Amino acid sequence: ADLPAPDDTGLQAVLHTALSQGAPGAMVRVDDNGTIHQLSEGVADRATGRAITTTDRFRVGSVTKSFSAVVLLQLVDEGKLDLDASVNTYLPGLLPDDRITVRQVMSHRSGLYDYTNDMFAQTVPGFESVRNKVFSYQDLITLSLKHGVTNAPGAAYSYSNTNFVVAGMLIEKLTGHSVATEYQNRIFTPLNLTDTFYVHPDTVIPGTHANGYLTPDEAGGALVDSTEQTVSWAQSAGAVISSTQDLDTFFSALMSGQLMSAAQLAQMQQWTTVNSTQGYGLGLRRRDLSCGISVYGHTGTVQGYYTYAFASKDGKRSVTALANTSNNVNVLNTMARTLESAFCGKP
Ligand SMILES: *C(=O)[C@@H](NC(=O)/C(=N\OC)c1csc(N)n1)[C@@H]1N=C(C(=O)O)C(=C)CS1
Repeated sequence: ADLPAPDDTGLQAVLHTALSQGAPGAMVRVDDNGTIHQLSEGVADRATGRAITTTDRFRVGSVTKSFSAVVLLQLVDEGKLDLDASVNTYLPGLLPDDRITVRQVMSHRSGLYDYTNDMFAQTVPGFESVRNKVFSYQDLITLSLKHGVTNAPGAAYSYSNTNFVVAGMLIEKLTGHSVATEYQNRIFTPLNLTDTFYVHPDTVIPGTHANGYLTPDEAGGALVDSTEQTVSWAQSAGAVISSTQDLDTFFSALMSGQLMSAAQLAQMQQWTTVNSTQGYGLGLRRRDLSCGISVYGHTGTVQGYYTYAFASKDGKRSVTALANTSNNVNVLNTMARTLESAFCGKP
């Protein structure tokens, strides 16, 4: 049915709170079926003092998985990929088990160890070690394969970045084009997303952007500017750059059925249980809100940025919130509240 009115004061309180908890800046945009809501507080660059705004560009991290999933599902629509075929069928000798399918990799049921557990054990030293490095898809898979699988094929949900590194490799193999070209042609261009880029391995964010600040592991540590990095450790799992308006457009288009066939969208929303209030389909998350409504989209965490991009079942209302800091669980939990205010409204 019709959603309650978004609560702008509640949203203001959420942003203000994230600022009191360590986030230099924070903002949220709500596209409510043609009526826009925009709020922001804090700075985009804590050194120069520039204010953050809802037009600022940022790194979306893991939200990138929805972009990748959309490309793969279109490939299914075209007859080039079968979700239930072995990953080894399309990429011979890649994985140690032929029973792991494309569907399992897309929904995090493959058992592949997540190599970031090795890279970022120590947050700051980990970021300094990989920020300027360029990795191939093979490099990452091989890092994952040094460890055994964590469960039998399809047996259980376990989030792993590796799954979407494999996703990127699949896209390039089946199409013969880089993933950048694929995103541009199938998603960016058609949707006219002018603030959305996949520039890997470039370290600059084009145009006006919010800088990201990595919180150190030690309490009271000085913030580290993490804005410029290759994001080569994530690639098809988390290197997309976008804006609130573009992510709002992308998720509203996805949910209203404009990015693929109805048959594939239903496949994408085939939920594996994550916990009591969350689900994961094919590169898509479901969050159950307190007022009894569910939102669809994805979260993203990459050094210096926390992103929440969700939309209603029909795509009529979409929301993108962003705080420019990471490795701060208080800011992470607080920002999730923009969802309650935006979709559930005034308590
Ligand atoms: C997506 O963004 C990805 N995030 C990471 O790999 C993380 N660090 O990257 C520098 C990360 C995981 S949780 C955290 N505080 N940092 C995946 N996305 C999430 C998410 O928070 O949305 C995960 C829970 C799994 S890893």
